[PDB]
Amino acid sequence: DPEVTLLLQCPGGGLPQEQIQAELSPAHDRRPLPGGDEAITAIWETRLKAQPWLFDAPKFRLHSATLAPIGSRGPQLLLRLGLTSYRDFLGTNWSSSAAWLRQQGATDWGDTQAYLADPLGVGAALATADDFLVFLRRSRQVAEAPGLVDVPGGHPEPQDLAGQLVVHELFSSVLQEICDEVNLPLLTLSQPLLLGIARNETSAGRASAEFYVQCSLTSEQVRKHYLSGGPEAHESTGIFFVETQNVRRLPETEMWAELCPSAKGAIILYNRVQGSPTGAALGSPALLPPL
Ligand SMILES: Cc1sc2ncnc(N(C)C)c2c1C
Repeated sequence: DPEVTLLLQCPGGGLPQEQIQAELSPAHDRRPLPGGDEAITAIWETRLKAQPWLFDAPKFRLHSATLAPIGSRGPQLLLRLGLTSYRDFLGTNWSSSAAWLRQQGATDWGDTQAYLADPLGVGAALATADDFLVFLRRSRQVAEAPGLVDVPGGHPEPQDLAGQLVVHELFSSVLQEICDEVNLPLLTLSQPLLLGIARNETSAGRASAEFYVQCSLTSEQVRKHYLSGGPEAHESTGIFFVETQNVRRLPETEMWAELCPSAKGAIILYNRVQGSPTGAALGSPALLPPL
């Protein structure tokens, strides 16, 4: 799977909000482009003159994520974050010259990402009460990954002492994206656990935080809620469910070639962090069949 790389695998089956610190600093921002940020302004002007209803929005930038020594007390993860925008993304990661910017960043800064917007995404492995994961079909008319399978998620917009409010907005945003797109009541959802961070090598290395969320509704009840919104209540064109039993071998199925990179990252992290048992009971051959 060359189109996805794991930047972080969380310990303990995944980290709760109270175990994560953020450092939000202009030191974590994108570097100005070698020939100046005028190249970004030119791309944006061209795009607005074709689609004048488009609007910019601020985004969090991922710089890096450092895990504490395993089994330690105190905070277990430090997220180093900067600020970026939808405009900066379109002028860098989604530029035809994104690979040239990666080579230039390695040369100038020893950092393939130094000249890239790298907005932070969020995604969920969302499990039902009857042990299925939730999948969504992307419209064939959108610019990114048209017609591919996705999981719930989005790119959160900004509004340890500004730190804790930023971690709160990251965890909040994955629940809000489930309520907005799947049409589920907030009180049916567990507090999220962070599973890890995956990079999309087809989008010049932009990263998504991948979370596990449990719903108290069955697959049948989730479907009813999604469909009862009607076609204008969701960006996706359909919903479907795979038993958690069968998610274990999803990379060996024909579904795998239809999954967008960030959904592949969610499923790899679910399998490594929530699946893959370590104890004698769940690891016994009848409960963990070989092959
Ligand atoms: C990585 C991001 S941030 C962002 N903000 C607003 N719209 C977007 N779309 C739908 C193109 C994006 C994408 C793909």
